Amino acid sequence: MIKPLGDRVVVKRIPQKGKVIAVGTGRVLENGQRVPLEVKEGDIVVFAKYGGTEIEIDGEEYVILSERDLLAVLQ
Amino acid sequence: MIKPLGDRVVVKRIVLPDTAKEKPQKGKVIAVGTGRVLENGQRVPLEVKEGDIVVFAKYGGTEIEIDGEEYVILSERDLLAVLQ
Amino acid sequence: MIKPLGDRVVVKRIPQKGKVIAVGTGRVLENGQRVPLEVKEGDIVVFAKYGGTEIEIDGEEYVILSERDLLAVLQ
Amino acid sequence: MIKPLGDRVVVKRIPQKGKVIAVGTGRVLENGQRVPLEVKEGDIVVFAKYGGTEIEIDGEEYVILSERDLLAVLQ
Amino acid sequence: MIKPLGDRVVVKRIPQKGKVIAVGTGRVLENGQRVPLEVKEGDIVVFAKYGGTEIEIDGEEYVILSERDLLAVLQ
Amino acid sequence: MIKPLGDRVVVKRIPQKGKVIAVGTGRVLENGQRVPLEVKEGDIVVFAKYGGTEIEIDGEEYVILSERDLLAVLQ
Amino acid sequence: MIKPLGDRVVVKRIEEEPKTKGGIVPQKGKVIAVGTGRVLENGQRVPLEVKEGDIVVFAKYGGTEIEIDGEEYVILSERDLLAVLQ
Repeated sequence: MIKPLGDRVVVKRIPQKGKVIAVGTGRVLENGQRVPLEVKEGDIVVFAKYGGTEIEIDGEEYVILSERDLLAVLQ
Repeated sequence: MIKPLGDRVVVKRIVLPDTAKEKPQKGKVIAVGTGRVLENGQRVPLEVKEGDIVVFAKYGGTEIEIDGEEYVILSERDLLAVLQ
Repeated sequence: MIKPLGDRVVVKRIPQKGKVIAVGTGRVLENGQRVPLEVKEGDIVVFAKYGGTEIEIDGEEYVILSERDLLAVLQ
Repeated sequence: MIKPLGDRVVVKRIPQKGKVIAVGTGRVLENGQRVPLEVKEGDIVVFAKYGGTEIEIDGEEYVILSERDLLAVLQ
Repeated sequence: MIKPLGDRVVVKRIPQKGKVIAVGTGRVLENGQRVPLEVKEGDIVVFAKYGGTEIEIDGEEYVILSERDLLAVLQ
Repeated sequence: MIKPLGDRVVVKRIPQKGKVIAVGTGRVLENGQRVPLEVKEGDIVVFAKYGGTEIEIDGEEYVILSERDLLAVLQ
Repeated sequence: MIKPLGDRVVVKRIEEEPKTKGGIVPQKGKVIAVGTGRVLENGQRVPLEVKEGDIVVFAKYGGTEIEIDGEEYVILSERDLLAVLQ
């Protein structure tokens, strides 16, 4: 469906709480290695207010966020 | 036709409140660059390919018109996600 | 409960004093290595006033702070 | 004639279109490696409006631009 | 007592003059390497006015400071 | 006379044109390597207008420019 | 006396010569102390390119003013030193 690029994730909104519905491939380091995102689909994350980009698709609103904007996972 | 350089791509873009347009953009990738080069000489290829439908920051990238057709050159960092 | 992401920790507030209750996995370096946080659960850390993110859950308050915001440990 | 220095090129004007007439030796990396420019002479490049340094030589108008300002090659 | 974290030090006040009474583990480089502080306990340092964090403990006042805020050592 | 430091050169003015009369030792890379300046004494270089630092000494005027400010060589 | 830390130097400023058009109409300074230099990501420490005695030219307004014993000095970073006058 939605494939976030790089070090990003797609979350359905609910400090902010959102449900991780899609995760990117993560950040690339200078040595070429690709660091995997630290959150998986399903996870409820807390992110910075006003952080990320709002994106409406099929009446559904999501928020694309960068891993660095993800504060914690609520579990 | 239009060969994007480096870490870029070329996409063909795709009552109520008027501010209902200040939302994201969808485009079709029609050309992709060679991507970014790292301090160790390695070249990281773009993550998108021709055909992909990407979403990108509104007002982002550069508008270029050729033969009456409009295209948008965007850096890989401006591509939010691919819609598939 | 609250899993801090990356180079962060979760503290219970007590300059600001707080008790560390959860610690992230630490910062990732360009060479791929992961640097552990320099604090552990139980530690009483000192952080900059107005620093961090206030989060509330079930009436309890917590502060999500990143390592760079941790000035010192009182021990 | 004009010899662009480093990660630069000289282009005769025509978003801006210009024709590459001279290329530099390219950018130097922190590992001493030198990355050649991605365009060659004769190439028609597109570059950021108001970007680069305008230089007139013998009633002629060129623009000295650095590779990071070259968006694409029109071919 | 007060354990400075990372690239910091705790000085007791006397541009500002203070006595280093505790030093941190220093800054971590992108290759993992850890750079020790360039001052040691006892050093009288000159530091940026309004720089660092004031912390009082048992009627005593201290200043937590980053290595970058330490101008020089008076000796 | 005037020894440019690091990644710099000293030119005598004439987009600005100037004759390179003194060259610095160049930029030091994170790997310890020292990349030499691309220009040499004698070279007429072209640099942005308002760029560089104007220095007067014994009535004679000069300009100190860092390598990143040297756009190209005229020859 | 003063030991600059890191990539710094302590210079005593020098007042420029007065201009006279009948009446009397960038900085210079003497390096008096130099730090150990900048450190690189590979651990290496790059020595400062100036030494004590050197007269250096530096950005006007650049640096930190520190008075010490009625004497004024300027604490500067190596990157702020344009050139040596010799």
